[PDB]
Amino acid sequence: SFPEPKVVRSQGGLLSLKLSATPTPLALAGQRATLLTYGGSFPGPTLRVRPRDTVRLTLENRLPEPTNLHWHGLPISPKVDDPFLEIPPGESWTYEFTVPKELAGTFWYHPHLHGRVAPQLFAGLLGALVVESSLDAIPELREAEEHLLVLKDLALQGGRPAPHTPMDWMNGKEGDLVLVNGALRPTLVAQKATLRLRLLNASNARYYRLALQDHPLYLIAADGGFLEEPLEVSELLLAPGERAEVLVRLRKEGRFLLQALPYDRGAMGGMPQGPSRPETLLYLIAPKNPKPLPLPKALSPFPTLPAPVVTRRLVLTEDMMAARFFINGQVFDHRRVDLKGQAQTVEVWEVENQGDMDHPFHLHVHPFQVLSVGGRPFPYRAWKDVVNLKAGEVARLLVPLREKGRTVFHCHIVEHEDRGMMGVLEVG
Ligand SMILES: [Cu+2]
Ligand SMILES: [Cu+2]
Ligand SMILES: [Cu+2]
Ligand SMILES: [Cu+2]
Ligand SMILES: [Cu+2]
Repeated sequence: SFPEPKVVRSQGGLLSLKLSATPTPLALAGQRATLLTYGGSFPGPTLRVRPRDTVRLTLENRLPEPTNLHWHGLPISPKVDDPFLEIPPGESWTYEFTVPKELAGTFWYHPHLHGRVAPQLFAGLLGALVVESSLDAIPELREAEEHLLVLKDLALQGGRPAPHTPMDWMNGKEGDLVLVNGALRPTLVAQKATLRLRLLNASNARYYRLALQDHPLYLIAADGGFLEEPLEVSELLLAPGERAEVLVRLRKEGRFLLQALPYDRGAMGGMPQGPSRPETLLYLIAPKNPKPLPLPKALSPFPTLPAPVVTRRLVLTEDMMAARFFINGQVFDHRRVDLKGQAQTVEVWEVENQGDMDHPFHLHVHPFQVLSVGGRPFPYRAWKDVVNLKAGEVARLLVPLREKGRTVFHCHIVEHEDRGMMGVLEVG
């Protein structure tokens, strides 16, 4: 039985659910531990909705500390997905929103109490949200075997998620248990020859340079929607908070390694030197006499956007020795508004990494089209909400401003966000 979160689906246009955030004893990777969970599980339940559904999610805070919930990737109003809300211990809050028309893909939910994200997310508070689309009914997709792979690492101390050290605040915290759906090196015994894998990097800081032995991956969706047609890749880098959806065509019986290949993201300090080995994430067993489906020739059209009216430059910097991080020379201040834009305009954001470490840049509320990174034209058209920048790279993003209100942009190495790498955008 392949480990995968339980699914809660909308019905009759509504997903109404109470989720408790609570310390939960679990058995994990052959040991006993108490994690912080939504819905009593790690990961939390997958919420599956359709465009136009209403979601009404009551978060009950049964932690000893305040918390809140963020709907990562969902283009909903910041008046609902409010990064400044704090739910005190013992209290509840109801999030209510409508799923946008034409939205599709894998999204996720996690805590977002500013300055206090990294320990909550590391402790196990996360889960996926899938938006089903009409495109999922085409033969080439409908007949695939679908799985969600939540890629999230963990370290334990004293049977609880390990506390943050000073080095953790600088690099972001990685764990030694590199888990898939909360399991250590599970085996997926495929029953069908085409797999549709939804991939979520819900780690604090760990990157996953994914490859499947002997199989290309056919990328069909990025963070925030479908590509226009499948893109064959040999490997796929998922930075923290990124998602993707891929098709895998099992052409031959066998036992295949899905691995996270070595990737140097510019971490510094005390660490083993000498090269890193690939980390096996899962074993994939192909069925007898597999006959895969043909690929879809087309997926969904990417919209032509208006010409942009303004260009913004956001510069990321570091003070690695203080573990403080900055956008345009300042640390986040919840009282300050850094950027002001108009609703129903398009902007170009040039995000420039002037540090030594990779930084995966994220913008709430307003999905963007990546035009280029590092001067290189992006290989597909799809909505994204996280983009990785290596040292010295500039990413050029086309940002349609939709929903009014104040929201945030930040690095999704969540320790960096907590240590200052976040700013505030107001759309009016
Ligand atoms: Cu009914
Ligand atoms: Cu997020
Ligand atoms: Cu977000
Ligand atoms: Cu960062
Ligand atoms: Cu955020």
